[PDB]
Formats: sequence, C-alpha cells, structure tokens
Amino acid sequence: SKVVVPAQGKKITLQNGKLNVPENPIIPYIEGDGIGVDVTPAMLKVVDAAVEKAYKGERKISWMEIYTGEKSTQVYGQDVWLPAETLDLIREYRVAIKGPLTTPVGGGIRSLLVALRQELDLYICLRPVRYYQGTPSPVKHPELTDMVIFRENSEDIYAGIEWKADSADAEKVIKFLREEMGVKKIRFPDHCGIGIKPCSEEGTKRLVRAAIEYAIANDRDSVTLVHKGNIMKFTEGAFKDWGYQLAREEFGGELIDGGPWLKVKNPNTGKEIVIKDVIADAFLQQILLRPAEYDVIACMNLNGDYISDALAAQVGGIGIAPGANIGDECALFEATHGTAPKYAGQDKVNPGSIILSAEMMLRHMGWTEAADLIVKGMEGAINAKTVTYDFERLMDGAKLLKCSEFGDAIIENM
Amino acid sequence: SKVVVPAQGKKITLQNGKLNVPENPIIPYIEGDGIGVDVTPAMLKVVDAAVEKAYKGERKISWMEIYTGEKSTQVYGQDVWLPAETLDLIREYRVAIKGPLTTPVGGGIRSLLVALRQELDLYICLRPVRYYQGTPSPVKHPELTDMVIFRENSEDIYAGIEWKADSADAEKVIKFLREEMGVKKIRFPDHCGIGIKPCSEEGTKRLVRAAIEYAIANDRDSVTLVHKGNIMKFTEGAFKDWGYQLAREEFGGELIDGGPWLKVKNPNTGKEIVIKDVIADAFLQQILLRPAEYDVIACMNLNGDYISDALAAQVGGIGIAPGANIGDECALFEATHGTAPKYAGQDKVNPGSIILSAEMMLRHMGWTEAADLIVKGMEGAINAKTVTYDFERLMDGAKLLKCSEFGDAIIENM
Ligand SMILES: [Mg+2]
Ligand SMILES: [Mg+2]
Repeated sequence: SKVVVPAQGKKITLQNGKLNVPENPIIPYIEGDGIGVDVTPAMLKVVDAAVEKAYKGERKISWMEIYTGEKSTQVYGQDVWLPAETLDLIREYRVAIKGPLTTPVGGGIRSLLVALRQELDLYICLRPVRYYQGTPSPVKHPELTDMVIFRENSEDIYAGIEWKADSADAEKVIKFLREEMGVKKIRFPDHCGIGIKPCSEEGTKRLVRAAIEYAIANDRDSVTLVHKGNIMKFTEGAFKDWGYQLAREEFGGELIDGGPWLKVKNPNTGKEIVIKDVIADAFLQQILLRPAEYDVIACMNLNGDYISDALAAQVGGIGIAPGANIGDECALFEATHGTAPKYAGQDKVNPGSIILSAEMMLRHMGWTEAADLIVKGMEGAINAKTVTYDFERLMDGAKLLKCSEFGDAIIENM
Repeated sequence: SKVVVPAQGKKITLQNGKLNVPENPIIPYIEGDGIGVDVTPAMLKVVDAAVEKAYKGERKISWMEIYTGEKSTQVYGQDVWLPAETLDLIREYRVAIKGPLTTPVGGGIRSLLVALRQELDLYICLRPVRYYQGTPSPVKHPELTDMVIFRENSEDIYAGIEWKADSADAEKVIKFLREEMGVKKIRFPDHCGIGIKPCSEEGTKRLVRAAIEYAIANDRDSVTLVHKGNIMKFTEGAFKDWGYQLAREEFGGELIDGGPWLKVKNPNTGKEIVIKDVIADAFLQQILLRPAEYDVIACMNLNGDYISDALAAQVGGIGIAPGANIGDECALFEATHGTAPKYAGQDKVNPGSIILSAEMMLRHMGWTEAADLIVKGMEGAINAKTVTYDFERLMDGAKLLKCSEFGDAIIENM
C-alpha cells in the first residue's frame, strides 16, 4: 500500500524445499532505525557491486523497501510500528534483509524483532562467529573461534507468557499453582511476577535437525547441545534428550565409547560428527578456555542469545557479527547490533554486520560467487587497516574511514 | 546422630544481626565428594595455620564434620543424600564450609546444593572475582577485573516448578493457560514441557539491599543491576525497577542527569555510588570489552550463574574462585567447582577455591587478620610459580606441586 513494488524484477519461488531464484530477484529490505540510515546504504552498494563483479552484468537485484519500527510510524501513521503487509511481503518475496529496529517503551509493545521472528515462524536464528584476521580482540587467541550458533527462535521464555505482580492474572495463576497443582516452592507468592518457559519435542527436533544437517552439508566436526538441564529438567533437560534421540533415530547416531556422546557419519565425506552436550554455565567458560573443541552449537532461545553475544565479543566482532532468522517458507537476514541513535546520520559506524548478513543472504540464494567476493572484500579492508572508528580506536597504524568509505573499501578489496 | 560434636569448642551466637564469635568456635564442614577428599584437608591445614599465626595461639577452630551427598549414603545409609540434621546443624552453629557435592541421576533427586540454599534460605550467593597476579588468563588484561557478584539465590527458574512433557500435570497447566488464561503464544502445546519463573518484590529488594550495603561498607564505585528485562518484563524487568526503587526509597538515590542511573552517596566516605543497569546479553560482551566500568553486580539466579562462571574463566580462575551462600541466620561458604571424580584421591587438583572461600568465611567471622594472611599466602605461592597442575600446564618456568604441597606453599608465603 505504501511499498513500491519494482517494475523490473521477479519474485523468488519456493519449489518444494528448493529456492528458485531468478536473475533479477526482488529483495525486500527494512532500512532500520538509528544508524540503519547509515549502514543500509553501504550494504546495498557493496551487494550490488559484488553481484556486478561476479556475474558480469547478467544478474541484478531489484531492492524493495518495506517498513517496520520508527520509520513505519512516519510512513503509515503514529500507531503502526509493524504493518501487516510487511509480514505478507517477507513471506511472499521469500528472502529479506533488515537494519536495527526501535521498539517503544510505555505503550505495551513487545520486541518488534521477536514479533517478526515468531509471526513468520522463523524458527532458526543462525549466527556464525569466526575471527577475521586483524580485527582487534580482547582475548589472546581469537583465531581459535569458528563456531555456528543454531539458536531456537520460537519457544522458551521468549514466548512472552507472563503476568505482572499484584495483577489479578498473576494472583489467579499463583492460585492455580498453589491450590490445584500444590506448589510449595514459591518463596514469596505476594508481589510476585510470573513467567512461563515452554519447550516442546517438535520445537527442539526441527532446530537440532537443521543444525545436524548444516554439519553434514559443510562437514563440520561436531554439534554441541548446550543446556542448563540439571536445574531445568523438563525444558532444557528435555531439549538435550530430544536432540540426542534425533541424532540416534534420524542420523544413525551410535555411542562413542559407553556414551553419552554420539557419532553421526557424514554421508558425503565419510568423517564422523560428534554429537555432544555441555551444561550452559560451564560452556561459557569453555568457549574462552577451549574454543577449538567446539563448532556447531545447538541451544534454546535465551542461551543462544547469551552465547552468541559472548562469542561475538571475544573475536572482536560485536559490530561485524551477522545473523539470519530462517523458517521453512522465508528468511530474514539482519544486522545484529542496536540502533545507536547518538551516531545516527553521522556516517561513522561499522556497516560490517549488515554486509556480512548480506553475504549470508546471497549464499542462501545460491549466489555463492557474489557472497565470496564480499568476505574477500571484508578480509582485505580489515587487513589493510582501512577501517571505521570502533576498530581504529584499538589499532595502531590504522586509517580512519567513514561508514560509506568502508563500503568502498570492501569493494576495493574484491 | 552420627556427628561427633567437639569436646572443646563453643557455638557462634547471633546477637541480633551481629555475630558473636568465641575464641574456639565449632565450625561444621562438609568434606564433599570426588576431589573433596583432597581439597578439604588442604584447606583445614592452611586455615588452622592462618589463625595460629595471626592470634599467636589465642584463637582455635574446632572443626566438626557433617554430611551431605555421596559420603552421607555411606554414613547414614544408601537412601540419605541430605540428612535433616545437616540442615539443623548449619543453622545452629551459624557458619559452615563445604567441598563439591554429587547429586545422583535416575532417582528424581534435584540439586543437593540448591536444596541446601533454599531450605536454609541462604538467599545471597556472593561471588567475588578479581585477578591474582601471575595466574594464566585467556584474555589480554585480566587485571581490569575486580567485580563482586550478588546473585539472588531463592527464586527464578531455580525454584524447581516444572512438569514433564505428555504428563498429566503438564496437560493440566497447559489447559489452564489456554482455556482460563487465554494464551495463544505456545507454538507447540503437544509434547511440551513447562517451567515457571517467579520473581517477587521481597525477593529482589533483600538481595539489592545486601548489594548496596556491601558497596557502602567496602566503598565500591557502583552497583549494576543486570537483567533481560526487555523480553521478560514482569520478572527481570520488575527486578531492575524494584532495585532502582530501593536505591531511591532507602538510600536516597538521585537521578544522574535525566536518568535512568542513580547516585547514592556513601554515608561514610562521601563518595557517590552509581546505581545502573545493563541488559544481560550486552553485559556478557561488556565484561570482556570494558571490565573496569563494573564493580558490584546484582542479578537473578540463572543470570548470576552464567555471569559468575563467565567472569571466573577470564581471570584464569575457574579453579580458584570462592563462593558464599548467605542468609539472615546462617552462611555456607563453598568450593565453586565440581567433584571431578577422575582425579579424586590423586592429590593433584587446585585447593584454591575452597581455601579462598575459607578466607571469606574468616572475614565473615571478623577474623580479618587470619583472612588477610591467606590472600597473602595465595598471592605469594602463585607469584612464586609454585603451583598445581592446572596452572603449571599454562606456565613457563613453574614448579609443579601436589594439592597438599600447594597448601604448604600458601602457609610458606604467609
Ligand atoms: Mg542478542
Ligand atoms: Mg555455576
């Protein structure tokens, strides 16, 4: 209704599991709030340059702006933070990319990003974190990190099922728990907020299946289920068990020496994939002390939220970390950082997260060559120390570049 | 009934908030399972040596072994993992210390450590983490870390209120939620485990009050409330709000320039304490990238579990990290690592966590001089590179010591 669907350009098709991508696909993008105004222009410029370079003019993307967040209230009206047509358009055009979003406070509006993820049932939050040589890191050996985070995106405490303290509803569910379920474990039932953590068999098996398949297709060495299952037996503990059962039942997992770990043989390379588990607080130590031991990681919503941020900080990449939300019918690639409004319009922040989420987008489309030119671009620019302020602060001998100029620097190293 | 209460020795008294400690107090200790057999002897030896040195023979501790875990089934019988008299004795004798505990699987027995904490309402899990010069660390600047973790210990998802998937009870509470509470947010209601997260006003204000008081008494620079309140509004979001309200209402917190942060003036040094908050996944990046910005940390049960492990790993201290569980009527100091059964009896693991929890125990008793001789001992031994296998593996020029020998090394540097 306010989106101008491009004249030239053809929709991507989902031909039974397989993406049928035309030479001129229409890709929707959400600019995003704050620094979205800076980083999204830089990304459209390097993606265009990468598909121009690789397919020598044969392929072109028709970009189509759609709306969510604060820019949406300016286009559709003060009340509409998430237009229903954004939800239809992402689903229809199949892949889309977004910058950072602002969710308001004081209006009872829950995370606009969690709403997109859940409404479109984009159940896989895929977050690859690896070190780019030369970015400044807080740890001695960041090059030992090359992990891929499969974070469940549709259940856990993120479902948003909770009630306020002293509210009638909170009184009612605490009443049900104490009277009809006989729970005596609530220390203070008065002035008490209540939240519900769900975890289901379908929910975890579809995520773990996506993770083990990724391990076979890219012949990764292991899949690690992280959980706090010793304290949360029937949610986190059930996640670990249902994940081992899926490895046994669907991938022919066999005990590695008395268990509990399994071995899945990669049907293509013949190598064995180790299916293991590690408790979540111990895992937060292990990624710092022994990061070479881990590779593909499968976990629930909140733990993947913590794991992926903790892990992006140690390889010096809190500003260049990519992300994808993938479902069976569509995908939404995204900048994983915030809106940072103080810097908005200044052309100074790192466009690296949204650009690397764009390589993930192209790789998803099967435009592998274009996608490889962007990580070549990135490696080159960082290595040239021709970098943006957040990296330059920590480097000796670096040249300071604007957001846009670092866009040009990536194209220069392609 | 199987505990031999010491002939000489006098109980500590709680004379209205104040601990009245005799010159010969009876202190209960739980040896612990696995490597407890190694580390607890080393700790009794350096604590004895420290009180001998400081008070030149005037004060003495009468140690009294009590039982929990696997050693308890050997003393009281196969069925008793936690004897009720352990719970009475800790409460009566007021302070106690413990090594690592084994909780069994297959018997429906939940964490024996969480049972002690909750049964005795030891609502403060205090975890100080600071760098000891010379211990090997994975990060470039571990010396910038000197934080104190006030982790809430009586509520959150740790309360243990959950139901199995496909169980009658799980079906019943999912029925109540959908039918009587009208929740439509459960993606898969079939084959679904359910957990309950509670958070109350009394629960968080008593923890935050303990944290801000610690900041005044040791004139620390700030108190940081970490939470995932944007997604969990009525539990984690309520924790942040109730904590700021307690700073306003009880400590005279005033807005630092338009808010949201507050300033509390230390009534004793005149310095201002900054009361701030940071979202939990961003905090996991911030402790790695900017650890000098943070000091006393207040948080809920699961986030403090993750924060304290993540933080102990970066200063090279996963094996020398101390801990305390403090309530209004008693305290249980503890080794924060596991039982590590493969090494049990070999006299090879680090006795540093339980020894540093013993300095925390003495400091609690008011035996400050004894307590200061142990951290002097520790600093000396580590600096001398006269260390145990876990540190020696990562050091060049170190002398390898047994668990017991490192006990003697601490006494040697006192
Ligand atoms: Mg996050
Ligand atoms: Mg822990």
